[PDB]
Amino acid sequence: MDEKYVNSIWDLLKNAIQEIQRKNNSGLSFEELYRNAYTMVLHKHGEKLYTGLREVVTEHLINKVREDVLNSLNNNFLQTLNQAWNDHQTAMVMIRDILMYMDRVYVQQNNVENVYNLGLIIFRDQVVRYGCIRDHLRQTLLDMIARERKGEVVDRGAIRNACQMLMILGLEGRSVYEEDFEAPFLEMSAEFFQMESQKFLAENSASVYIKKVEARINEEIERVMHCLDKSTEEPIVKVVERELISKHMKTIVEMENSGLVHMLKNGKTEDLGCMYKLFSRVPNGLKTMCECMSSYLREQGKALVSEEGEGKNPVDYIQGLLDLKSRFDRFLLESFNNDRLFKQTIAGDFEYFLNLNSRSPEYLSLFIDDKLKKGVKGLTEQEVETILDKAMVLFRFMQEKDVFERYYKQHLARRLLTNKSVSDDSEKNMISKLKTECGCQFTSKLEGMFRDMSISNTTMDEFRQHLQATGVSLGGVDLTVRVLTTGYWPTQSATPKCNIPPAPRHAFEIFRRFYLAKHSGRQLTLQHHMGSADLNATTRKHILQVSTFQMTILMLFNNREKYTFEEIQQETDIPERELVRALQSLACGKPTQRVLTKEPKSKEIENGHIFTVNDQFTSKLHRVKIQTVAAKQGESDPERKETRQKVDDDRKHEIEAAIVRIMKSRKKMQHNVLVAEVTQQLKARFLPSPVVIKKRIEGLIEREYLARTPEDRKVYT
Amino acid sequence: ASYHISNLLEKMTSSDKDFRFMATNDLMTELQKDSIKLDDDSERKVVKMILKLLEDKNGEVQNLAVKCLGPLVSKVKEYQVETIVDTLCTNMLSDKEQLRDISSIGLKTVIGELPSALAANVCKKITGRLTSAIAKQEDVSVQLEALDIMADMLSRQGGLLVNFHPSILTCLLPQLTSPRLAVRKRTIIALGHLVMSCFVDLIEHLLSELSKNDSMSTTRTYIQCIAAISRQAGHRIGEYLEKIIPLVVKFCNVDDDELREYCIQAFESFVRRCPKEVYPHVSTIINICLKYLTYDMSWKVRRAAAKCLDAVVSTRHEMLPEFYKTVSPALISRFKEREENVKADVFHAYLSLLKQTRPVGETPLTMLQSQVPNIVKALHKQMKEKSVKTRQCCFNMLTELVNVLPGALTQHIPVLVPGIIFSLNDKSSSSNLKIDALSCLYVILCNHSPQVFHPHVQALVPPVVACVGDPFYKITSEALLVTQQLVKVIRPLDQPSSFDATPYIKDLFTCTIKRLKAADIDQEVKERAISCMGQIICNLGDNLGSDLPNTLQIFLERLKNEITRLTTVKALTLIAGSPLKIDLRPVLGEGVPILASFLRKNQRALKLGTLSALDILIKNYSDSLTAAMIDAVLDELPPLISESDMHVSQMAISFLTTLAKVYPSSLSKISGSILNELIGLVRSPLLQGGALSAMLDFFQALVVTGTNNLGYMDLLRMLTGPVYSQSTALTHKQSYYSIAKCVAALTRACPKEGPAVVGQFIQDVKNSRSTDSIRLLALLSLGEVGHHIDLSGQLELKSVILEAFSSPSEEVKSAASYALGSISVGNLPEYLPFVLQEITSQPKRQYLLLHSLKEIISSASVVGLKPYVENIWALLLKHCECAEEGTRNVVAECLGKLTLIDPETLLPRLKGYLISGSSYARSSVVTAVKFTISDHPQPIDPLLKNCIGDFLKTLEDPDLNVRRVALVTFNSAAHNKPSLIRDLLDTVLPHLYNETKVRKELIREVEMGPFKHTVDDGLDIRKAAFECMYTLLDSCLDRLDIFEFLNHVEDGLKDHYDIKMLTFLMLVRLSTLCPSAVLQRLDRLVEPLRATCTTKVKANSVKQEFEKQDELKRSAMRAVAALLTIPEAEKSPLMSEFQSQISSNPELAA
Amino acid sequence: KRFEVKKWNAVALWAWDIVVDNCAICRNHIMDLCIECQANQASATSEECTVAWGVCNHAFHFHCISRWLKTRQVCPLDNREWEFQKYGH
Ligand SMILES: [Zn+2]
Ligand SMILES: [Zn+2]
Ligand SMILES: [Zn+2]
Repeated sequence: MDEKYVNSIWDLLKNAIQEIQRKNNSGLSFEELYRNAYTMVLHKHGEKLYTGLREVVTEHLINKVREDVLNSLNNNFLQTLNQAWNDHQTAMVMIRDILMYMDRVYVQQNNVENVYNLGLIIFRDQVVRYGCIRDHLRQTLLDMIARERKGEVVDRGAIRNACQMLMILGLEGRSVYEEDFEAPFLEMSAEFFQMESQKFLAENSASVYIKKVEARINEEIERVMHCLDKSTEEPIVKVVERELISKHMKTIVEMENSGLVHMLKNGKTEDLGCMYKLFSRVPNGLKTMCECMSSYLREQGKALVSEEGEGKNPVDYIQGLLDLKSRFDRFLLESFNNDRLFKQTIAGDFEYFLNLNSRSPEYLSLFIDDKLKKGVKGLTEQEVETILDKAMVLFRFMQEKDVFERYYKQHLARRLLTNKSVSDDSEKNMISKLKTECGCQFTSKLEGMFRDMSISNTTMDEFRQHLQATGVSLGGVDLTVRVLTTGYWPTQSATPKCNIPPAPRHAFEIFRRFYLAKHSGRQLTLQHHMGSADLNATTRKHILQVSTFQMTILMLFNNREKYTFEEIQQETDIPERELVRALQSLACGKPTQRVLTKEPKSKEIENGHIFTVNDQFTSKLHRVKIQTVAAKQGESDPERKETRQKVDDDRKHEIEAAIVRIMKSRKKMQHNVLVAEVTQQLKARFLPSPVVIKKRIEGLIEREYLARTPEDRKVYT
Repeated sequence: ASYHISNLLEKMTSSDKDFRFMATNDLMTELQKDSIKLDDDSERKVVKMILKLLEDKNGEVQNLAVKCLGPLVSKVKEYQVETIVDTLCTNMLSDKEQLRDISSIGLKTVIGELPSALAANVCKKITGRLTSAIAKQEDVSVQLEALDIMADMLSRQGGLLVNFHPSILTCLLPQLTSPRLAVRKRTIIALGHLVMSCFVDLIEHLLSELSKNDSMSTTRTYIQCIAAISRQAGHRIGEYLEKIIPLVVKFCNVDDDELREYCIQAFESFVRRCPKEVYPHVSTIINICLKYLTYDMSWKVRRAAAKCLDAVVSTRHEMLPEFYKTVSPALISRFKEREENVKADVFHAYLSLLKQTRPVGETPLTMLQSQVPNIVKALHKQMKEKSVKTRQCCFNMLTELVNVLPGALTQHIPVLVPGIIFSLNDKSSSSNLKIDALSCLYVILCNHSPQVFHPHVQALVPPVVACVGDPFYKITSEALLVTQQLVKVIRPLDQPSSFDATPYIKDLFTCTIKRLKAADIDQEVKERAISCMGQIICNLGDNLGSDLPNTLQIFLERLKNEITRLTTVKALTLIAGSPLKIDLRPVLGEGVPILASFLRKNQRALKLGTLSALDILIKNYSDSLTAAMIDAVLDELPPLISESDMHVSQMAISFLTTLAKVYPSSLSKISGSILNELIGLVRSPLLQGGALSAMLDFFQALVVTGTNNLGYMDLLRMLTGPVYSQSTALTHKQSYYSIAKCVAALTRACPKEGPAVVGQFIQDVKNSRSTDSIRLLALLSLGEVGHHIDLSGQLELKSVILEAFSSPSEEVKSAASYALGSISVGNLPEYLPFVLQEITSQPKRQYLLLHSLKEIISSASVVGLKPYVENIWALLLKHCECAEEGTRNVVAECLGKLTLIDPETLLPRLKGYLISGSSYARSSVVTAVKFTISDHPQPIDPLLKNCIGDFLKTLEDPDLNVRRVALVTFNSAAHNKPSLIRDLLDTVLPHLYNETKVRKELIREVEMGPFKHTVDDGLDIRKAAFECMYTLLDSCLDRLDIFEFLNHVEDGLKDHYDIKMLTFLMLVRLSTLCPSAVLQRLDRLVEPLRATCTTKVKANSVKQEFEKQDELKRSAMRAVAALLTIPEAEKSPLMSEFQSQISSNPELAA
Repeated sequence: KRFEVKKWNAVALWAWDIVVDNCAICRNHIMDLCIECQANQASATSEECTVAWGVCNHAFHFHCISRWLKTRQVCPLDNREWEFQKYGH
């Protein structure tokens, strides 16, 4: 229509929106303004209406808000800014309904921003991005945040509302809100972080530092949520992480006092878990933690695996190692929540420091033998089972299993056959646990040793029944002579043959003849240095005990007294120096329970010394044993080296047993490949030992090496 | 390849053991990668050969065949797995000794290599065969293996087999009465492995079963069975435990040797539960069991009883006093001995009780000192015993005893010193007994006072010399520590001493030199010996002979190591600054260069140690310094001092300070290099407290002494110049403050003042081309120097001050206010009337000099203020005008700071003005008492406590304007000091809840009649009230009333947006703090947030309001997640419907 | 007599048809080397030729049984496969 009608419409619409924004629009109608918009938009004159919208909004902002916020910059600055935001939004809602009714067609045709977005942008450009309000708002926000971090209370809800306001003002997301504001904000944050951490490292301890820095971390997160907005996480977390924990990583765990080593010494358990909880969050914190763990463990091992000076008891030494292992397992369980890295590093350290001694399998075997026979300490089966499991766990992180099982077999030879020194049920449990702890090139020989016991007592009862049916003579009254095989049973010495009880001689001859008629082909014999017997003494009739070399000297005393070394060496066909160990068990180094006394009281052995018997009978019963046998657990030097060389030739022969097959089956060598495979086959048994295999793979070329020999080079050798 | 499989089959058949072994190894390797060529047909023969290899011959082939079965099971199909499972089952169920155990080992690898749907039908068949295998028929070995693999299947497969669980129940329950004693234990393990597997009905069933079964049946293994099943149940068996408790105490009543087992039940049942009445019952039973020694197999009973005592104490910390008093002295002290083990774990129980009397009416210290006497008699009596474990345990008890009580056995030192001498001698028993004895001696020596020690130390020396001479190095190190403590005990270099020590110094010095000059022992003993000899020299060097130079050169020689460096540096710090001065000229001459070299090791501890050693040498000795080594160290510092380490920087600065008053040439060397470096350092914004004071001293001393062309004139131009050329602030904020304080310290160093003050005057008044940075610097330094050096006349103070005050930059105005505030203190009679007159004169200077007056009161003296303070408070009361609320705030701060000094007389007038003042007056007084709150304890606590309590209880129900003010004050008080509110909390609740709810009188439904705006005018108080509720649960929770709190966080959930979010956070925290106290109203709180997560918005709105509502909904969903974070105790209200819109919220929130 | 022996807990060792007089392969002896070694000297190196014991308890010289292991490994005195269990008497 005419320009007068449209200009009057625009004038009254401007008056109406001014009344809307002036908080005095009670006396106003909405239908009339919606009609104004319809008749203004049907005429295709939206450009002038949008320009007038922009002009009136910006002139309002500059006149009212820019004056009000600047006038009260020091009194309720955030409060008047919040009020201006609320008033602007509550005018913008109705401005939005009207100019959005027109902005439908406007944005479907002119591809411009909507009225609400236009108001947001113009407010950002005119107030929040103002040349003076920016700096004052930044300064007051930073000062209030810093004074809140100091410990004082500020209006955290005001900061919440301001952050939400900047969120809605961004209109895209994290654009304006970040950029400039975030930079000095995070700069002030990192400055504060360093100033607090440098203060906090200068106390003395780390036990209180780690608690206090965890409290600081928690309070940062509390402010992040309540005081600030919803996000503000990733940059704040990253900067506080890098500025506290990454900076303190090198020095907070190596302090002389309240350091990681010290808190591992006394046994602090909350501190270790809390330090894990903090340093598992920082990059490469677990790495330095496990490095310090390994350093401490290696230091402790070198303190314990020291070879200069050997006086440690076997059971005690291994029990200490077991305690350390279980304590570190419990530490990892509570503090490190069973972390893989710490388990791997402790396993590696154990493998590294348990093979530094050739005694470790010896001592572990001694400990298992001591705890296996019969233990009054921890009699119930639960503690025995836990100790057994820890012993097997220690056996896991240990190489060179050959000497371990050789000593285990020797322990079976010693304990198994003494009189009744087994529990009759737990040896199968040990065999089963060993079956699932190493490889299986054995175990069937230990169960084969159990087959020998079974046939032994079946033959015992069958021979007793046969003797009852026959009744040859009175020699075999109470005879228990175990049928023993040479193979499974470990080798004893060169059977130092000794005098055999004259009456029981008939019993042993009868038993041997019974077995030479049982299956006939069995070259039998007696192991003189093994076994035991009971001698009846005679005021009460008590029964003594003898261990495989006592009975001969005892009968030599019983038949005739006033004997000496010449008497026991002359008419008895008696063995070598082992006799002196056999004899000293009765007189030399004896407590006040002596069954044999001599007039020449001296430590050394004489020739013409008279032997007598003293009462010394504290045990007024019919069952007294001598405990000189299996007394020392030191495993002295000569037996050490002979068993070491026995193990050496056993290793060397098993190497051949594998080497022959690893030629006979697979294709031949490329001069450097077969040793890797032969070590792969035998890694579970012992160390690779890359020198002996090299030295003897040319040891069988002379005898039984066929096909293309490995060192063919020029021609198949 | 298929050909490879053919070849290995052929070898196995031929029966060649080498070929069989290598074929099996090749089979394992090829199956491990990806089962190369294993078709249905080829699979039918490989499993046949694998089973045959399992059954036939040499054990080497057998284990490799078991290994192949592993990869096979994993890389084979459903039929073949089932087949091999059935075959292993039949092998173990039939005869043939070997087949049984090898098949049992194989079946373990089956359930180990197969975890799921594939293994479900697989394990079903295994369970089916095992159920028939565990029949009641006597097949002892067969059931042994069967229960083994049975508990195995439960242990590794627990997430499945839920259907077969009743079937294994019906065949496992009647297996607990078999005569053979091992299968009963295996069945207990089976039921434990069965109860781990989360099947509820089952456990209730078997519990009712054993309940009905308690009918006089002769069986103890079933008692230990229920013991172990309770052990494995963990934290769900509280009610069933309450059920069995009468049964177990009744079964323990009858005299039997298995009191050990029933006490195992009792202690386990109690150790894994946190009750409120079960401990008495358990304690009663084991006190009986510990008294149970009559005359054997009765030791295990007492062992169990002592373990139970340990558990009891370590767990019920809140019940300590009465139980401690009534059981521990009598029982533990009287039975502080038996044979080997019950004695030992009785000591272990007392060790846990010692750690419970450690917070580190009748306080723990009182009952501890009550325990002490009988304890010392008992441990001495134990010392009479010969066993090594006994003495070691007594040593540990003694160590812990003095760790929980400083004085502990002060009167008993004469009693237990002979025991220590005895344990430090022959008859072997060294092991760890020597280590324990030496550690106990060290603790006893260090913790108490030498006053009771010198006699029994003079009676103590020879044995510790013997332990030092002991070949073992651990005992040597412990003895070295003991000698160090003893020498600290014979000397007292701090408190007066009279005890003569010459022969003991002789002997101790002899053993220390013998141990020290080894160079062949471990690092620990080396460090201990070095520290001990350093202490030897430091304490007892005045009676020492001619061995001092030899030992000192030995210290030099041993210093040059990689491990001994830190200990030697510490000993060098200790040897210096000693009452008994030690000639250290050769050391200085050869160590200052080596310490300078030590500086460049990037080792923080080493840096600090060598810095302190150099400082202390230059401090006391200050005699053998020449140019060479001082030049070396002064060249060494500049790399050391840096922004990355302010504490090391502080130590280096302090070394510079002391050296400044020692070497004249060093001052010039420092001038050059250190002045360059510290000029670089000053501009850093982290200069504070420690380092600030240090640098201030550095400049003070450097300027007051002679320096290379460096003083006032020179340095002042080299301080202002940088910032003047900087012009546009290139720093951030703190460089100006640091430079101003440095200039102030420099000015007060030499009082030839008047040039510099006039120059700063010109700079502040020369408006032409003077940067705001220049202005800031000038004003700040001016105020800082006026602080101490009364600027007094010096041209025009007033003019310059007001000129800088009227600045267009707010920072310049703040600097001017701070400068005036600092000026007034020092010349108060002249400058303070100025402040009053101008505050009462101008209305803008009113506010600005009110800030300056706050500064004035904060940084003034404490003696020359009283009449001035009275005038200040008179003006402050008169100047309560409401032009701006900021003026009200600053005047309130000034009133509070005035109250801090002489509160006694001024406070009652403040309360009276509260009572009789106007609304703005009440706001002023309550804000003043708000900021009267400190952050740390002050001697104002009682009066301020009572009076701020009166303030808050009187000013929490006034007008809405004054209401929110008192609310924010109470918020501040609650956050800062919980210890001044106390009873006020109960009186605050009603007043706070009055405004906590919505007020339907202030909405006014106005300013838009037709258009319906709801302006609240009460949201300010509501936000403040809910902020107080946040700080309430944050500081004081134990005595806070919960029910009303939860009702009105519900009403807050019915409130507006900001209160909605605040209540969401409140709910999250409160549900976390007190879970059970939130479960009562979890459903009640669920109603509001459910209505919140259903409210929709019309399409008429704009997408920004949509993001707002999405934020609200996400906060509500986080609140729901927090309410679900309670340990699953409700599973009730509506259970989170899945819809197209809401379901996105938890997806994006997880 | 003053003292009389009542009980014994001895042990009896037994061996299969090893024939201490003559080897089962070389027919020389259970000890004192084999046909492939003859004398004691001439590069014996502490005489690295011991007796081998198996699970069949049959004992031969290590050289004898190792040289026999070329073709047959069936323990000719029996039908067992001749495991290796021991080295030396
Ligand atoms: Zn032969
Ligand atoms: Zn044979
Ligand atoms: Zn030979």
